[PDB]
Amino acid sequence: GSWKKFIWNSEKKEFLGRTGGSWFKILLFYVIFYGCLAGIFIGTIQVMLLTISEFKPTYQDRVAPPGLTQIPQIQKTEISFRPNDPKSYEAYVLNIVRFLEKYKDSAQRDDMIFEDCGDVPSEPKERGDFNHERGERKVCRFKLEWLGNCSGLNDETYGYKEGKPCIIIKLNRVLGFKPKPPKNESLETYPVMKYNPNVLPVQCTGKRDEDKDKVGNVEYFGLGNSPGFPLQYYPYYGKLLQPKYLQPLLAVQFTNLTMDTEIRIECKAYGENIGYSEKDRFQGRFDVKIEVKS
Amino acid sequence: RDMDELKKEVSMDDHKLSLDELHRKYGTDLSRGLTSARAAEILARDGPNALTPPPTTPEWIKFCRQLFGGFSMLLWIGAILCFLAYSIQAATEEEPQNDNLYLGVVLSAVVIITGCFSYYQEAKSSKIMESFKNMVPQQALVIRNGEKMSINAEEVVVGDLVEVKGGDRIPADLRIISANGCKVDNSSLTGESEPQTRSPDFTNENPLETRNIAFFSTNCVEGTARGIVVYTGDRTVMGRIATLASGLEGGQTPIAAEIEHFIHIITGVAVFLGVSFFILSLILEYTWLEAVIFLIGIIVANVPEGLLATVTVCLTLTAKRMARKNCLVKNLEAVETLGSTSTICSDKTGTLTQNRMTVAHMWFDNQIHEADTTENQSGVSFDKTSATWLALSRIAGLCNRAVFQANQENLPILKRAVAGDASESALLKCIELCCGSVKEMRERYAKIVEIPFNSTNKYQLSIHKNPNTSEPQHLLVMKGAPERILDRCSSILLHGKEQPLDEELKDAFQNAYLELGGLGERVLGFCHLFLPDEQFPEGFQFDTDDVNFPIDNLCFVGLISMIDPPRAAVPDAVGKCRSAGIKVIMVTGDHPITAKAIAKGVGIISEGNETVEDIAARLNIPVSQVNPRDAKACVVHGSDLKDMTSEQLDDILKYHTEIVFARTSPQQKLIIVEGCQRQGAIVAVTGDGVNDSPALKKADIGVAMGIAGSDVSKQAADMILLDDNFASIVTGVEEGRLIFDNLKKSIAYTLTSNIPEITPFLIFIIANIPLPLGTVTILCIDLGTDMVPAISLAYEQAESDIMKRQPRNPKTDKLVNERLISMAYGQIGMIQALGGFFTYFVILAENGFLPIHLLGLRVDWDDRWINDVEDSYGQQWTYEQRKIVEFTCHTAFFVSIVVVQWADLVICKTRRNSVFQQGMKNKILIFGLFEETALAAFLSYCPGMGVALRMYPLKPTWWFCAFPYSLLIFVYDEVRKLIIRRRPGGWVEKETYY
Amino acid sequence: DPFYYDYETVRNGGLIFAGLAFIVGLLILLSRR
Ligand SMILES: CCCCCCCCCCCCCCCCCC(=O)OC[C@H](COP(=O)([O-])OCC[N+](C)(C)C)OC(=O)CCCCCCCCCCCCCCCCC
Ligand SMILES: CC(C)CCC[C@H](C)[C@H]1CC[C@H]2[C@H]3CC=C4C[C@@H](OC(=O)CCC(=O)O)CC[C@@]4(C)[C@@H]3CC[C@@]12C
Ligand SMILES: CC(C)CCC[C@H](C)[C@H]1CC[C@H]2[C@H]3CC=C4C[C@@H](OC(=O)CCC(=O)O)CC[C@@]4(C)[C@@H]3CC[C@@]12C
Ligand SMILES: CC(C)CCC[C@H](C)[C@H]1CC[C@H]2[C@H]3CC=C4C[C@@H](OC(=O)CCC(=O)O)CC[C@@]4(C)[C@@H]3CC[C@@]12C
Ligand SMILES: CC(C)CCC[C@H](C)[C@H]1CC[C@H]2[C@H]3CC=C4C[C@@H](OC(=O)CCC(=O)O)CC[C@@]4(C)[C@@H]3CC[C@@]12C
Ligand SMILES: CC(C)CCC[C@H](C)[C@H]1CC[C@H]2[C@H]3CC=C4C[C@@H](OC(=O)CCC(=O)O)CC[C@]4(C)[C@@H]3CC[C@@]12C
Ligand SMILES: CC(C)CCC[C@H](C)[C@H]1CC[C@H]2[C@H]3CC=C4C[C@@H](OC(=O)CCC(=O)O)CC[C@]4(C)[C@@H]3CC[C@@]12C
Ligand SMILES: *[C@@H]1O[C@H](CO)[C@@H](O[C@@H]2O[C@H](CO)[C@@H](O)[C@H](O)[C@H]2NC(C)=O)[C@H](O)[C@H]1NC(C)=O
Ligand SMILES: *[C@@H]1O[C@H](CO)[C@@H](O)[C@H](O)[C@H]1NC(C)=O
Ligand SMILES: [K+]
Ligand SMILES: [K+]
Ligand SMILES: [K+]
Ligand SMILES: [Mg+2]
Repeated sequence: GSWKKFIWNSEKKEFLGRTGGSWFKILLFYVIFYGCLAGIFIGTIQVMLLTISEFKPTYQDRVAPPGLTQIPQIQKTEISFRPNDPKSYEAYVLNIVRFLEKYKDSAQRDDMIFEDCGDVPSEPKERGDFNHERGERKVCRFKLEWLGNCSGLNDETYGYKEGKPCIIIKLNRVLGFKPKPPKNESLETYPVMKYNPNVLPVQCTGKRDEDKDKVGNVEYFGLGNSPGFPLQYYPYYGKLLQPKYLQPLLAVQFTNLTMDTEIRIECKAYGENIGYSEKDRFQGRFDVKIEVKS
Repeated sequence: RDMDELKKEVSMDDHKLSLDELHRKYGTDLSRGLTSARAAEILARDGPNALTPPPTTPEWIKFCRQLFGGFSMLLWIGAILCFLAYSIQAATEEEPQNDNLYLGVVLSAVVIITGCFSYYQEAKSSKIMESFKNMVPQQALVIRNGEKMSINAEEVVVGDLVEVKGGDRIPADLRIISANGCKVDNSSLTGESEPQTRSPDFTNENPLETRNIAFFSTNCVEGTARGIVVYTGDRTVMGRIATLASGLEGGQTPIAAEIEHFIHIITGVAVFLGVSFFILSLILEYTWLEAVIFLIGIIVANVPEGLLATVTVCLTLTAKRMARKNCLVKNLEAVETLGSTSTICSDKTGTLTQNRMTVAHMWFDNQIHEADTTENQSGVSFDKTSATWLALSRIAGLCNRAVFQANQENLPILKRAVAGDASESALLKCIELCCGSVKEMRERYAKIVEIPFNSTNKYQLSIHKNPNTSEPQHLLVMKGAPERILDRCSSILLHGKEQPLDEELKDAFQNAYLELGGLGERVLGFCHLFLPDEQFPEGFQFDTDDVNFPIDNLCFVGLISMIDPPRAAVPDAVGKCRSAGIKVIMVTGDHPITAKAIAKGVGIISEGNETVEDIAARLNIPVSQVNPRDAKACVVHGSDLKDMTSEQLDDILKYHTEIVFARTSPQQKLIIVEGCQRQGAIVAVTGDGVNDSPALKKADIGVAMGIAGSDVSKQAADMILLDDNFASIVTGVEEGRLIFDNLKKSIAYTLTSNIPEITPFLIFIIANIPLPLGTVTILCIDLGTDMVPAISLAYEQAESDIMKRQPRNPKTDKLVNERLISMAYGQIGMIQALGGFFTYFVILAENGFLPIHLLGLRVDWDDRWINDVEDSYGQQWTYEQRKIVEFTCHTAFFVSIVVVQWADLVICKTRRNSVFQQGMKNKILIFGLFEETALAAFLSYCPGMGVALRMYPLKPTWWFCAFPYSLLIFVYDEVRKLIIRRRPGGWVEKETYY
Repeated sequence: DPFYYDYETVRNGGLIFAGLAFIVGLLILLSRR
């Protein structure tokens, strides 16, 4: 039966229909076969990797307009806290503190790597070509003091203790990408802000019509006077040619929100290069929902 | 139990009685019958004279039983978990994501469609009792209240008196008391059309062989008779045969037992992979939504979704191939059964013979001439030149009471109906086909005085005028039984000359008679005399009550012999069946002399091999002084089956090789079929009549004869030979063995592609890598690109000559074994999986994700709210930007599986031979090869497919990433077949040959 | 422009191939009658 006949019929010394040598020979065949397949797989992977350039990817069409993100890494684009409760905004302030670690001036004091760049937004910096033909490149350095009233050299809660919260907006790193700000016809973009030919402009407004009258005043902090990304930093060369690269940031503070209402806010960059999408709700644009309970 | 009781002989003891015991056992006074006060009371006491159909299950129960057939259970589980995932998805936060709803709807529809396919394959419940209900008349002829009246035949009781005339059907079973010789036709019991003279006297202990029992469903075709009813309805002999044949179950076809073995194997592997990797997803702390999505993806990857529809379509193509050879196949699963058969239990009359008595041999002029007994005149003739041929043509054409019917002359000679008896129409058709018309000779030789066959004188005689130059002026001609004919003859006819009688010719005459009687054939002798004109003038008339013409006719013309001959194709077909390993057993209702002669003629009993009685006659020994293991052929009379035990029948079937059963009952052929089936055999049964209809129902496959077959046997059969060509049987064996070899290949083609469908989900949970393949693109592999290349393998030819092989063992020798599993899953499937993983790594490396960087990236990649994921070059990606790259990898994995299935289709055509020896002469294979790639390129490059299926366009150099893996598959299987061919019993043949 | 790929050319070439391969395979199948 299934007790003694099929498992361990021992008049011919067989376990599941096979002797000892009939087990050994098929196991040796299978380990040799799978070893040869693993060898062929590793060899074809290495011959494929010999076609890959280590300074620039082969295709860059799937990151072709970059994305816009904000630094308190939240879970459903929601920010909800009570300002007289130092446990509700703890994860927000801790995430902001862990991000701005490498922006402190005690981390940018090498001089063979960092360099004092300008103080006005300027033209992009071309450092040559992508081919190690000049080894490691230098990085313009970003002062934390330019994020004023949203840096840490003040109150250490970034505004969350006193009502008014603040977010840090950044653009996704794309290798070799230079953003083009919108050209002057004095009309083109929307609606009106202070035009600079060396700033990629960024605006944060209310989403619906009922949120435009409830978001209150908005403050921008960054390099310069006009709110956006300065173009000095922007030809990024990769983490092989530029480790310790610091991308420029833009701080946005909401000083006069209304209480006990979930407010929906859209932030958006404008350029000739910046594209949008109805399927990707983070391409060149993002949305956030802020509620301050009191 | 009760149908186990139905397989016994019928007990009467009515025929052993006399006119007094019947007067008190049934109360019927034998002259007046019954009054209606007693008859209408016994009718309510006992039951009507009718049959009743069995309980039949309706069509929707038999269809909704197909919706739980093994693979359908795992797919119902998958369809339930898809709706569970959708409800836990879109009723907590995400108001998008109707993806897991359509997937459940698709999986629910796949079960319904494959259930329709498996319902078409089902074995077609037919209506035997409805054709048993047509051999009953509508009117009986009863004698009640002292007179006669014609009532409905359903209102006959057990005991009243029936009167039958020639032309009626018989309403019940009758013990008869007065008949002036009516002849019934007992073909429903014995399969013989020769009529039996019924008589009111007891003649034999067995009630099926006695003269005083008329039976149900037969017909008395002469005279008249009066009988008393002994059985009505379900209690009659043929009613019990109908009950047995409609109560005999179907039985499981051998092809269905092969399907319900790999359903078990594949379900075991699928359930093990599904429930062992679902608890790993709970140890490593997934969420419930991700755990059930992983379970769905591992269930769909494991079920070969389109496989049972492929088997149904391949069997339908083979059945349509067989239908152009005039071989209609009713139940589809009986396509395979004729290939794996090991024992053919054939019927003799109507199946092996032509069921028409015709002239076999003659004995002109001290020499034996053989005729051509073939229905299409395939053989050659005998003689048409000598004078005694024209003389005996005259004699056999003029001493004949038979005649043609009402002008059906356009239909040819051997099939025209006659009006006389068959034994004389056998002479009439030979005279008509070999010497022109007979009516011209019958009018030119005018008849003056005749007297037909008197049953105590053994001849039939007539006087005919000769109108030509010979002029005996009323010549004499007669015919009769041979020894009583040469009792009274002294002049012999040799080439038209007269010679005297010496025993020089007479012991030669008895030599020819003994040799003709050793062929099982009916011989009779013919005579004539040239009358003189000393006592017999012109215009004289003879009278039929006295002697005034000579009854001492010194005549000697010759002997003519008759037989039921074999068909044209049966002697070659029996040899073809025996050369393929099939044991052919004859089972018949005829007497053993004609049975053994026919069985030696068709070749069931071969030369040299002879029975026990031939030994005891060759050595002049009593038969109980010779060892029964000496002979290898046996002829078992059916009356000795009655006292036989079930294990003596096993001895008969075990120790002999050429078996003949004779005088078999309708119930005893069922005993013989079950006795062959009991010691592990697949038994085909061929038949024509109603007395083979139980044995056609018990067998693995029943083959009925089309033209000459009864309406009952055409309902109890699985095949119908639509032109009565028995050599189609051999053809049905050959394409039975071929489709069983063509199925394996297609099954192997459909199993290999399972492996580059399962291993994407395993490496997803072992290595924590972004998921290389989705569930929709798994469904598009099998339900799409795999159907036509698997169906195309059913057109492959045989590699060797398959009719030299023995039949397959049912217990060993499976359809799917451990070697097909090892070859499909363990060897070719792993190369097919590495071919897809290489293409997966290529696209991610070319967009900036190097292969060492992808390990452990699964949680951040799947996160909807992390919109900066760093790649190997430092670029940051949003969530919808990298999902497009993932769906491109899904499309390319699909394309890679399509590319490796080209080489998989090419290596699966042959199992031992090469592609350079067999060729590429299969056009539907090349059509499948083209259309699979056409469908893949259409799905990849069509506009709008990124929404409906989440399929994306491929860049042109990504179509070539799986070419070295197809080349490896091809050269590996060619080298494997070379080692199989050059070492014909070694290790590679023991491990990798299916 | 490294941030642009022409997908319409590859799409048109794939659809031309998908039509031609199907017509050729059907001509191979329906050889005579
Ligand atoms: C691009 C490559 C194409 C070619 C690659 C294919 C090479 C291998 C051929 C395919 C089938 C596998 C055959 C190899 C083993 C055959 C051994 C043999 O000759 O049997 C006879 C020998 C001798 O026995 P035998 O043949 O005489 O049989 C005994 C019975 N009598 C005596 C009657 C014949 O078999 C053995 O004794 C033991 C065999 C088991 C050996 C243990 C495994 C060996 C490892 C080989 C694996 C090779 C696969 C590499 C994977 C390739 C990657 C694609
Ligand atoms: C039939 C089934 C079981 C086979 C499919 C399993 C795959 C072979 C698995 C095994 C581990 C996986 C991969 C994990 C990462 C490695 C890195 C790679 O080695 C390198 O990183 C090269 C870097 C260098 O050049 O130094 C070797 C192959 C590869 C892609 C593996 C390729 C095959 C994967 C998908
Ligand atoms: C992705 C690519 C690299 C793999 C595709 C594999 C092809 C299926 C290969 C396998 C062997 C090749 C061929 C090698 C030579 C034979 C001869 C031919 O034989 C004959 O028809 C001659 C007539 C006869 O011998 O009866 C059978 C098909 C054919 C073309 C083969 C058809 C399939 C080819 C092109
Ligand atoms: C040992 C056997 C099984 C394979 C060894 C011979 C193969 C013909 C080699 C030669 C180069 C290999 C590959 C090198 C590049 C890949 C990816 C792709 O080509 C590219 O790499 C272009 C990518 C780029 O331009 O960056 C398509 C062809 C393919 C699969 C090649 C297929 C053939 C490989 C495996
Ligand atoms: C090598 C043996 C096995 C025969 C190969 C059969 C394949 C179906 C072949 C036929 C032609 C090949 C390809 C030739 C070029 C086109 C490019 C592509 O269309 C275009 O990109 C056209 C635009 C352009 O090329 O500029 C659609 C698929 C593809 C890769 C073809 C897909 C099918 C390939 C791999
Ligand atoms: C018979 C076949 C089907 C199974 C064997 C194929 C294996 C999947 C091969 C493919 C590549 C091999 C290995 C090559 C070296 C790497 C490095 C190893 O450690 C590292 O991650 C690199 C060190 C580090 O950066 O931490 C991770 C797995 C591993 C990919 C691979 C695991 C899988 C191996 C054994
Ligand atoms: C990789 C995933 C998708 C599953 C596919 C892997 C194969 C199923 C593996 C599992 C273990 C392997 C083999 C391990 C050794 C046995 C010996 C042998 O089994 C027997 O014949 C003994 C019983 C008997 O002979 O009666 C053939 C099948 C075989 C099971 C296995 C066939 C399947 C192999 C190649
Ligand atoms: C940044 O925060 C400081 C708080 O220290 C704000 O400075 C105060 O602004 C109000 C209104 O103008 C004055 O009445 C106070 O005297 C200021 N205090 C000091 C110490 O300067 C400052 O306005 C904020 N910057 C903005 C909102 O742009
Ligand atoms: C918020 O305060 C600013 C201060 O000038 C004022 O202009 C604005 O109207 C206020 N918004 C609301 C919604 O009260
Ligand atoms: K599957
Ligand atoms: K049957
Ligand atoms: K499959
Ligand atoms: Mg018959």
